[PDB]
Amino acid sequence: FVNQHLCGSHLVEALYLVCGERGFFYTPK
Amino acid sequence: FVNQHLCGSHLVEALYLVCGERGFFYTPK
Amino acid sequence: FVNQHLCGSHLVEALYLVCGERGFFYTPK
Amino acid sequence: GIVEQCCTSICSLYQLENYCN
Amino acid sequence: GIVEQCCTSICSLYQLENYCN
Amino acid sequence: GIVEQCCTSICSLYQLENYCN
Ligand SMILES: *C(=O)CC[C@H](NC(=O)CCCCCCCCCCCCCCC(=O)O)C(=O)O
Ligand SMILES: *C(=O)CC[C@H](NC(=O)CCCCCCCCCCCCCCC(=O)O)C(=O)O
Ligand SMILES: *C(=O)CC[C@H](NC(=O)CCCCCCCCCCCCCCC(=O)O)C(=O)O
Ligand SMILES: [Cl-]
Ligand SMILES: [Zn+2]
Repeated sequence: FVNQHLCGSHLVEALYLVCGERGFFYTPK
Repeated sequence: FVNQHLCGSHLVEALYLVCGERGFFYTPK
Repeated sequence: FVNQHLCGSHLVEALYLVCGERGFFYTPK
Repeated sequence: GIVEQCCTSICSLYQLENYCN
Repeated sequence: GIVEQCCTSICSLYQLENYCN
Repeated sequence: GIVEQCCTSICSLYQLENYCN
């Protein structure tokens, strides 16, 4: 089950863009 | 159903490369 | 079945990072 | 978490913004 | 459309080129 | 191969390193 792993890759790219100079936290529960 | 959403991300990258200086249209029906 | 195709895209990015100046081989069996 | 929220349905930019610092 | 054509089977570079300007 | 090994389960960085030159 690498679907979540690959989804997560896209999520971090999207958060980089969204969050900007605020930056973000990435915490897989 | 984020599978189409993530597929689309890869499609746009591929069209950037394919289309070159022509550019492209991305229209999810 | 584009799941393998899209997985492969991520694998090559990961191998670029892992392998560094050694580089890598990508051979879909 | 973000993986439960956003890998089981598409998260808008507004919903992704909940995970900014 | 491109999502129907190319997310249900792998599109070659030739088939992707149908979506260039 | 790498697709069989690493698209059916998550490959660690150590396991990916088997495919370096
Ligand atoms: C494990 O998978 C999680 C189990 C459980 N469930 C949760 O859903 C997490 C809830 C706490 C996270 C913070 C919630 C933020 C405020 C929720 C109000 C809804 C309004 C906005 C909707 C949205 O999130 O987009 C757990 O206890 O963690
Ligand atoms: C909604 O999902 C689409 C419904 C319906 N079906 C279609 O397939 C779209 C057909 C029109 C798009 C332009 C078709 C281009 C020429 C098709 C000839 C086939 C030769 C090349 C094959 C290829 O596309 O790779 C609709 O009416 O839109
Ligand atoms: C076609 O899909 C493959 C069929 C068949 N099966 C294989 O699994 C490939 C085996 C040969 C590849 C090299 C194997 C490396 C050493 C394996 C020892 C296991 C220790 C480490 C585990 C790991 O790989 O992470 C075939 O004959 O090719
Ligand atoms: Cl993906
Ligand atoms: Zn992907």
